[PDB]
Amino acid sequence: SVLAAANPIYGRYDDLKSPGDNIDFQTTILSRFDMIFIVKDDHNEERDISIANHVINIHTGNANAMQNQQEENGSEISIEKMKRYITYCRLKCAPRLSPQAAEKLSSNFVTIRKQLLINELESTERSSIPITIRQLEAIIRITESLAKLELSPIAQERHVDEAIRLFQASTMDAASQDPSLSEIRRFEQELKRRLPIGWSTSYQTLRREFALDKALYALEKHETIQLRHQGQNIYRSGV
Amino acid sequence: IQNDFDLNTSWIMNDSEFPKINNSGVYDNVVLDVGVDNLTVNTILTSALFVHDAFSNDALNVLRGMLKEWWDEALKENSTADLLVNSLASWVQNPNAKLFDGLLRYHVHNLTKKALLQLVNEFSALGSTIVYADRNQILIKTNKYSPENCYAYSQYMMKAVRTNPMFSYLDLNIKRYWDLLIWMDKFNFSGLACDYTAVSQWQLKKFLSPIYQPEFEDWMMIILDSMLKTKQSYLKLNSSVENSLNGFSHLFSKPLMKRVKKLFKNQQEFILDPQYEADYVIPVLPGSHLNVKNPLLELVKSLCHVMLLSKSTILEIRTLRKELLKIFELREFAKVA
Amino acid sequence: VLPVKIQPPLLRPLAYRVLSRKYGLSIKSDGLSALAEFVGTNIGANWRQGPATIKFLEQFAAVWKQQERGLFIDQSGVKEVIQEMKEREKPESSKALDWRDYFKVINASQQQRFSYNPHKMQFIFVGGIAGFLPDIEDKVQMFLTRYYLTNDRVMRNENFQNSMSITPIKNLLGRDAQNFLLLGLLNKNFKGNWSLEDPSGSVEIDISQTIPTQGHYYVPGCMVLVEGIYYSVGNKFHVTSMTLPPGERREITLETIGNLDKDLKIRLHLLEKELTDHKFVILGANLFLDDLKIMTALSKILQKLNDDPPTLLIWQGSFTSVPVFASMSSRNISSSTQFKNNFDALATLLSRFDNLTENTTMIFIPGPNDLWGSMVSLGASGTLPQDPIPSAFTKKINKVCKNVVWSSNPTRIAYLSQEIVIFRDDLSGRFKRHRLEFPFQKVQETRKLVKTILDQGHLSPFLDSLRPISWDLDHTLTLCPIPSTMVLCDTTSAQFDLTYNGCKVINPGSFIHNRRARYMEYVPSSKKTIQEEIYI
Amino acid sequence: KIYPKLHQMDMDKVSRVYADLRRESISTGSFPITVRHLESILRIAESFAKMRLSEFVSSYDLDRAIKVVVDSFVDAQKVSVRRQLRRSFAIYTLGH
Repeated sequence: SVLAAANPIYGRYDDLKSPGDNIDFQTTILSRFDMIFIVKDDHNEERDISIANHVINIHTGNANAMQNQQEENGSEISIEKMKRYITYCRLKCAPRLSPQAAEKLSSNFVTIRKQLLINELESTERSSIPITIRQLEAIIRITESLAKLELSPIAQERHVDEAIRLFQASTMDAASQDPSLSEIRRFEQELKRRLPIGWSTSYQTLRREFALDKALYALEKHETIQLRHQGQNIYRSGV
Repeated sequence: IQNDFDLNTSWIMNDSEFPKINNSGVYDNVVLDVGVDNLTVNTILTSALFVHDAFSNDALNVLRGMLKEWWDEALKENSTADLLVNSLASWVQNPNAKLFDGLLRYHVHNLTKKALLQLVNEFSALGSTIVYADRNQILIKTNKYSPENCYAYSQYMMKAVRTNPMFSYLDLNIKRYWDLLIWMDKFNFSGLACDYTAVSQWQLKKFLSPIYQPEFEDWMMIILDSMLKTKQSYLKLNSSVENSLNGFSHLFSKPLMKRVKKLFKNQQEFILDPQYEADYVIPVLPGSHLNVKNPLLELVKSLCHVMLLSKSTILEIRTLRKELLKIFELREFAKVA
Repeated sequence: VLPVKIQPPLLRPLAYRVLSRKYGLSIKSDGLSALAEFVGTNIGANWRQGPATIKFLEQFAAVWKQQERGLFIDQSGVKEVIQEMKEREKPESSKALDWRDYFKVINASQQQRFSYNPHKMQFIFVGGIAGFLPDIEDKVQMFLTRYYLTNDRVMRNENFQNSMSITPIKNLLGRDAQNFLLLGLLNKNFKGNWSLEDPSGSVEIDISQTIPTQGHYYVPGCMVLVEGIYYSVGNKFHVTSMTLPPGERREITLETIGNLDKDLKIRLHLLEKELTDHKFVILGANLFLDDLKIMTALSKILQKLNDDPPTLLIWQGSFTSVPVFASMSSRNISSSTQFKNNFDALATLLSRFDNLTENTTMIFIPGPNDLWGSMVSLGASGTLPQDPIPSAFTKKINKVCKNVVWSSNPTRIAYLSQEIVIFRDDLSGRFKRHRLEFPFQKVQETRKLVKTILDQGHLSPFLDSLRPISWDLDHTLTLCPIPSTMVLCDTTSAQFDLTYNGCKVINPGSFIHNRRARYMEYVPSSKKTIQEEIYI
Repeated sequence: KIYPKLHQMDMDKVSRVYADLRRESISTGSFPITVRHLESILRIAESFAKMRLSEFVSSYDLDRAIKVVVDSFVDAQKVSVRRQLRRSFAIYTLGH
């Protein structure tokens, strides 16, 4: 198994640039990897305080006590024990999918490929992160590993649901990164002038007015509108 | 359709929280306690100057025309006309009304919100920052340092506001003049009021142990007097990054530190001994949500906070706070501090 | 029968000899003292109590099934059960069985949390000031649990009766023109077109050229059984025929749940025959106490009932003419205290009848214009699991009587082995308003309403945006056992009494229809109802 | 022959400094402030403690490291925002 750590060009991700510009790896090499994690520096104050307080505890000797206490509490496993457990699981269990699990995996692979197709059609450019049959086998392998760690001879739908969640959190997240313009500007101007600052309009009405309408999501980023009633109501948040 | 639950209608019904613009700090400039009135009436009158959440425009126009009629009548001698204008201001939000509409009340609320925001922007453009605005009063920080040069500027400001058609029916009267003001909230403020009267309305004092409440009250007067003396000295010498207050802490820093040391020794002597627990007790108030272990530390925290309100003197007050916290053997950036 | 006091030290040898050796029960010191007290009181010289201890332990092992019998609750419970079994055999008691110990009313806040494990299990789930606040996962699973219950009902009825399978909506993606049978929750997409929601996903449906079963109300939020051909050209499901899921008989659900003991069933069956003459009186809806005419009519009704008081006198919702809300006024409008004055006036017209208000449980059901529910909704259909009328407004009424219960709007009655559900709501009006049209008399509409409610298996098969529901208190609305008797109170539907799938549905209707103070009488023993119209 | 330890310290001050550094790095800045720059404060404090041959990092040896790090961050910013950044960070270098 290959666990490879890389770095996008320019060091930082630079989400202003296209997702294909940050990653210099070819599609062929990127297709082998089952899960392609793209982590980012959130620069969130509440998370930064937590990270700082954790790192300081690491430095000021507090780790040698806290980790030992957690391990003896039973919420952790020492390296010498996890290594033996991993060897035992690998030499004892090789789970195979149940038919209900296989139906879920197929119906999810179709959804994933449809989403990739619509993203490619919208962007009119092949996605840098590929989704192929090798990724269906990747989800199969993740499901079987999740079942294996429990020594379950057959992989239920719980493992399929968790494997699907893991794939969505890693490779779909990597592939979903996004950077016409005249239509976006027209939509923003017309809804700013028509829909007042303090009121709300329903989305079916905006559809009648008319697309994918990513302009509404962009405005939601700018905190000028807000979809509240389960997406059925578009409310001008006050900007 | 009015008898079944609707998410949008429910939201517009149970949403009346009015935004408040509140800036906390020490304002050596003269600030005016402008009290707005007839906002709703002026708003509906000047509102003339797809959306499923909005009230009918034609019904609102009917209301505007009727309010205009009553208004002009009351302007000429008309007793019932004014009675009805005030009553409409109050009824719009009355469920007992025989024509009450949730959409109409929400529309009026949004119009009032936006009118108040426009008034704040107009005052800002005139050259006076806003420190409070709550639909009943607005406090503006006039840049005129000299309290003598206040009446003409204030009258010019009111006339300029009245010039705008949107606020023509909006009547404003200045209630108080603050030569100095230490503003934290509506209920936590102090300063010099007209330049000779002084008020100390600090709701923080109610959350201190009864022994230290007089100490806080006295030290607030001391701090205010020191600020006044420093402002007077700066004005005499001459006649935000840096204002008239830059060394007001130096006047009372040493007496405050000595008093805090004495109070700490007295507490250490009498904190555990009975017959003194009637003094070292944290009062219980409706807003009480904090567990206090060192009431003197709470007193010094409150004093250091009201001193840190000023933006110009942040550093010289942080040094004083560090020196004060050294007495309790507490770090400057400790969570408890 | 000779009283005697026997100390635990001397009883300890024999006690253990049987409880521990024979069956394996550990007896504590306090429990031993309590058992010694019981034996001394109900027998003298403490010699021939061996059968008593044997009966105690066998009942304990048959019902309680644990150890440490000396808990002051296990011992008392087993002694009581011995008492009732001796009573039905016809010592400590040799009287007749009383239905009061087997009659109870369950509020919406005191039922058993029953969440269905999706594969096959109906699990049981069972802390401060804000201990009643539901969690977010409760809102997440509120519709999932309902879907699982409906899916189990379909998997038990449809396949064994009709044998197309149910394909989850996620399985329709790659298939191009095949025929599928979907069980999904009908709803409107944010894009404004109808769709079906399933735990596996959702799909838009082309409702044109559809032939629906005319014997049902179809509204958004109700779970339907559509059938059609999927099309991948636009990802739409061209429905051909859509119908509500088939209902189930109550007895069928009981063996699946397997909830009753044999002795309790025998006793309940016995008192079913013994208690032949019990009458339940269901008053009309909208008892507007503010109205003087209704107040006078209620006096005549109460006088008529005073001659022969019934077992239960159920009072329906909206006790005041106008919705209660915070009123800004200096008069006695005071919508809170005026409610108190109305209930005090009811106390005057209710305490005057000594024969009534005695040996008669008086259950009160709130309505759309009651306190603590009309504060925010302003008399609309707000949160469904309405809390009971606040006790602060029931001082005089509760003081006058001795058995008065203030219960939730969807309350449950456990009078016998049968269950009775009372529900005050204008279901017909909402059903007619929100029924969706198909582009393709009065008794028929009542049958449609009852069939829709029972086939759905839910008291309110409506979306969360049309009838908000407390997330944890949703099982109080689910008709999983399909109770035998349901009081589907209403004000916009004609008075009716219909039976369907083993369930008796009765709607007393409005209190005042044209000029008569209508009310309903129910006889549980004969399962027969009769209306009693009284002229004003 | 010296390995100072960080026993006596105010982790709250270092955490606040790191949070402020990141907040001012993301907006109006280009110097990357990662967790490495949080550990740099501790390493520089340990070096300062080594200079005095001390076996425990004092509060002065931590305030000096914080001052060094914030100064190196500030002085690399554009002249337009340098004054504002220095004013914002002045509250951590109190005393010098």
